[PDB]
Amino acid sequence: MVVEHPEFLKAGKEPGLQIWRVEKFDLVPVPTCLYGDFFTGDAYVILKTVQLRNGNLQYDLHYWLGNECSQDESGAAAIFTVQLDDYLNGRAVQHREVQGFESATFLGYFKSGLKYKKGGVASGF
Amino acid sequence: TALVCDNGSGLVKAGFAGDDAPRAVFPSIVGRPRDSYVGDEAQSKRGILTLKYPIEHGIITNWDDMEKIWHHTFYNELRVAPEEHPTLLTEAPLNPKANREKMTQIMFETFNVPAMYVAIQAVLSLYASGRTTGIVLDSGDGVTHNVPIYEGYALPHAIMRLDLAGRDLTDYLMKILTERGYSFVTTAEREIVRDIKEKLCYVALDFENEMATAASSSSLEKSYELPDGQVITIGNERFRCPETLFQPSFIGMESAGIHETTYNSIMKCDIDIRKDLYANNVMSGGTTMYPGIADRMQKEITALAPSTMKIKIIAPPERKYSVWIGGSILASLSTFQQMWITKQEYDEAGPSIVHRKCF
Ligand SMILES: Nc1ncnc2c1ncn2[C@@H]1O[C@H](COP(=O)(O)OP(=O)(O)OP(=O)(O)O)[C@@H](O)[C@H]1O
Ligand SMILES: C/C1=C/C(=O)O[C@@H]2C[C@@H](CC[C@H](C)/C=C\C=C\CC1)O[C@@](O)([C@@H]1CSC(=O)N1)C2
Ligand SMILES: [Ca+2]
Ligand SMILES: [Ca+2]
Ligand SMILES: [Ca+2]
Repeated sequence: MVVEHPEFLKAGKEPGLQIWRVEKFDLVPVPTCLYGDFFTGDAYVILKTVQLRNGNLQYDLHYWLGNECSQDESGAAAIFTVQLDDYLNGRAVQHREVQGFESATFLGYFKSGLKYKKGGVASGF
Repeated sequence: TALVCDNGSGLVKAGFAGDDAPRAVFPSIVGRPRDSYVGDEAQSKRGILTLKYPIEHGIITNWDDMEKIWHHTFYNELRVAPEEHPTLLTEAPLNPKANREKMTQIMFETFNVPAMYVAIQAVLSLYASGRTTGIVLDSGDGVTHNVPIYEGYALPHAIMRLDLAGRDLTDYLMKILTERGYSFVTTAEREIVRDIKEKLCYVALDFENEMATAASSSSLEKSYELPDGQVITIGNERFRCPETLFQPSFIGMESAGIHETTYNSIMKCDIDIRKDLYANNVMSGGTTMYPGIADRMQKEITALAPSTMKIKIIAPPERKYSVWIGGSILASLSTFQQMWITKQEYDEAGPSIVHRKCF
C-alpha cells in the first residue's frame, strides 16, 4: 500500500465534511457549493471528520450509491472506502448508503436537506 | 494495460482490467501425449493426449501444467507479451503460503511480468457487488467456500470450505438420469449432462411439495435434445441435483448444507457484526446460477437465524464472472498504482514479498 493520491493527502486533516464522486475509476472532488446534491446515476464517497475532545480526529466514511450508478462505480466506491480507511490507520467507520435508504446519521450531515438529481457520469468500463 | 486472471478448477476467466467482462473463458485443462495442449483444443485432441485439471478444489496442484495454463492464457487467448503488463491473479481463501510464493515466483521469473498482485476470489466478488462487508458464498466447479468479510478484509478464522460443487453435481444428475434409463458414463457424456445441468436444473423452495408434484404431474418435466438427436425428458432431477447443495447426503457426503455452513460461518464472527453479515449474503460462482437458489437460502437461513434478523441474499445475474469483474475494477483504480508488487520489489525480497503486499 501507501497511496500517493492527491485527494488522499487532503482527506481527514481537519474537522468537517469531504465529498468525492467516482469518475472513471478515479476519486474526484466535488465542488463544495454542490454538497448535498447527488446524481442518482453516480456513486460518491463521503468523509465526516469530527473533533474529538482528546485532540485526535473521528472519521466516518460513507459510500453512497445512486439507483442507476454502474457496477464499476459502486465497486470503486466500496474499494476507495477500504483504502481511505486503511490510509487513515483503520480509524474510520465504514457505511454503505443506498439512495432512499441512507442512515439518519448520514442524512444529518446536510443542513439544507439532501437532494437527488437525475443523471451522472458515464461508466468507466 | 493490466491483465486480470481468475484461475478456477474448471474454467479460466481472463482479460483486461477496465473491461466489463473477461475476453477469454476456457477450460482449465492440460492435455499431454497418450508437449501439451491447453483448454479449448485439448478436449479435441483428447484421443491422443491424456488430459488433467491442474487446479483441484481451487488449489493449484500441478505446477508444470499450471505453468502451461498461464502460457496459453497470455499467448493464445489474450495475445499479449506478458512482460509488459502488470498482472492481477486470484486465489482461493486460505491458499497455502508456499502456493502464493510459487505463483509469484513463476510470474516474475518465467513470465517476466513487470508487476503483479494476488487477491482472494470471494473478496473480489464482494467488491463487485458494491460492498465492503458481508459473507460470500462462492461455489464453482471444484469448491464451495463461505467467506465472511468485514470492512474490506476476509475473516480467515471463520471461513468455511466445502469440496462439494459443480462437477460433483453433474456426476449426480449424470447418475440419477440413467436411473430413468439413459446412458451417461463417459468423459464426453458428463460433458452433455453438465449442459443439461446448466439448462434444466433449478432449486425448489420446498423439496417435499416439489416431490409431491414431480411423481404426480407431467408438468414439472422438460424435454432436451442430445447431440445424437434422440430426445429425452428431464425429470425430476431438475430439482434433485442441486438439492445436494442443501442436503449433501445425496452424494453421500455427510457435510453440512450451504445454508448451514453460512449460519456456522457467521457464528464464528464477532457478535457485533453478525447483522451486517446476515443482511449482505452475496452469491458468486457458476454453481450459484440455479434458478430458485437465492429464495431457498433466504428461507433456509432465516429459519436458522433469530426472527429479528434481517436476512438478504444478493444474487447478481453476472455472478459467473463476479470475481473477475471485481478484479477488473480493482486494477483499474487510480489508487492501485502502488498496490502492485513490482519486479524491483521482487528482486529485493523474493517471493515472500507476497505475504506483505498481498493480504
Ligand atoms: N446456469 C448454470 N447453472 C448451474 N451450473 C452452472 C451454470 N453455468 C455454469 N455452471 C457450472 O458452474 C461451474 C463453473 O463455475 P466457476 O467458473 O465459477 O467455477 P471454477 O472457478 O472453475 O471452479 P472453482 O471456483 O471451484 O475453482 C461448472 O460446474 C458449470 O457447470
Ligand atoms: C462450457 C463448459 C463449461 C465448464 O464449466 O467447463 C469446465 C471445464 C471442462 C473441461 C473438460 C471438458 C471435458 C472439455 C472441454 C469443456 C469445455 C466447455 C465446458 O470440464 C467441466 O465441464 C467439468 C466436467 S463436468 C463439470 O461439471 N465440470 C467444467
Ligand atoms: Ca454514473
Ligand atoms: Ca475502519
Ligand atoms: Ca472460482
